[PDB]
Amino acid sequence: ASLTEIEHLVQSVCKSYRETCQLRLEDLLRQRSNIFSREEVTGYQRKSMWEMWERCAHHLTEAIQYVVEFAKRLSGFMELCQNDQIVLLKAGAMEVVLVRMCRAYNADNRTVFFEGKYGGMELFRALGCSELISSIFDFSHSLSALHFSEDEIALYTALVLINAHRPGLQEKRKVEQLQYNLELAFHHHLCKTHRQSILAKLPPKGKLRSLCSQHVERLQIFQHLHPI
Ligand SMILES: C[C@H](NS(=O)(=O)c1ccc(-c2sc(C(=O)NCC(C)(C)O)nc2C(=O)N2CCC(F)CC2)c(Cl)c1Cl)C(F)(F)F
Repeated sequence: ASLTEIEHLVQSVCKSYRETCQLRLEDLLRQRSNIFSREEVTGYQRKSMWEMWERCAHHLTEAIQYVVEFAKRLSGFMELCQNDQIVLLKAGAMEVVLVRMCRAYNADNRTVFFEGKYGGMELFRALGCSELISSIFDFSHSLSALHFSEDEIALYTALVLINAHRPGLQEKRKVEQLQYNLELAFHHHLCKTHRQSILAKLPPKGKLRSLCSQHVERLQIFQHLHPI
């Protein structure tokens, strides 16, 4: 409850994210001028749907690994038992990756950084999931409008994992104390930087929750599955 303890928690989380961000934000915004050509896009469209589900799955798997390298660098998440740890990632791991996607999204041209270059949503037409593709560009566009900073995404994605409202938690009371200590540090950082406005413009939890459930439902059929 100490001010020093709260600030030390903000600093800790912001660094655990700076070390497991997969890509440097200084480079994601520097690559936006590198858009796919009309020929390179046609290559991604003629590809078989199995070829695309296999590529994207390697991307999501790799991304979910960083979200784990990030979760481990939290002095408080490791204090949870083997079971509670698995619960929070199994439910939250993918949701955090979906939040981190707003970084690689270009709100101007409505493109996303996919494999070295930025490309529109018609680049993934081979999947046949015309509707699912939109829910990502939509969810990412709303977050890219807020101008999410690295520390805000780090603090936000941290509150998506540590959530005492996850089913099957053994040390549920211990998760609440951790969730509060993060919710408190999240408010404190928005005051230091005068960012109280974004609190009422974030995606209502459950939307991010239901959105993720819709993608796994489609994802499982082609590639499996849980995953670790
Ligand atoms: C059924 C699908 N959903 S999905 O299977 O569950 C799925 C699969 C992969 C990713 C991730 S994570 C991630 C990352 O952080 N770093 C890696 C980079 C890209 C920087 O090289 N990249 C990606 C990615 O390649 N794509 C492909 C284009 C999409 F438009 C956005 C996501 C995610 Cl977010 C999801 Cl949702 C879908 F997309 F069809 F709906």
